[PDB]
Amino acid sequence: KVFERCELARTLKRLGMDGYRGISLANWMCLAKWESGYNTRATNYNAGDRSTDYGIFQINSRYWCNDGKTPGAVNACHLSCSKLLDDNIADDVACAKRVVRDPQGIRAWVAWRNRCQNRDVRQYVQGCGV
Ligand SMILES: [Ca+2]
Repeated sequence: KVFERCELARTLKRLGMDGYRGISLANWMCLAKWESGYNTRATNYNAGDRSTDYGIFQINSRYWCNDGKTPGAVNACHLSCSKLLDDNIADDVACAKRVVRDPQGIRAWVAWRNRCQNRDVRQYVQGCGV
């Protein structure tokens, strides 16, 4: 599904993401916007290591979720990648929460560092009553 901005905002808030490990909700929204356009079905294949990024957050199959076809795969979220391609984002959220539990935090995603870090992100949540 392609979420609308405020709808995504409220669902993430509901799911406990506002301020998780000090990351505000606007930061998570900015990340989803650049990573998938808010589309739960986004995918990206990385030929270099043969991994694939999945869902709204573009979670990678070599370290996070298991897709049965990525060598070296470590499955830190203990979750099949195919669960990140559906319309319910609660597992995506649980897995993204685990990712930021590592030392890099949200800097794990290069898109966030390039398009979000240090910038004004209030546009992502303006008008959502979040
Ligand atoms: Ca899901």
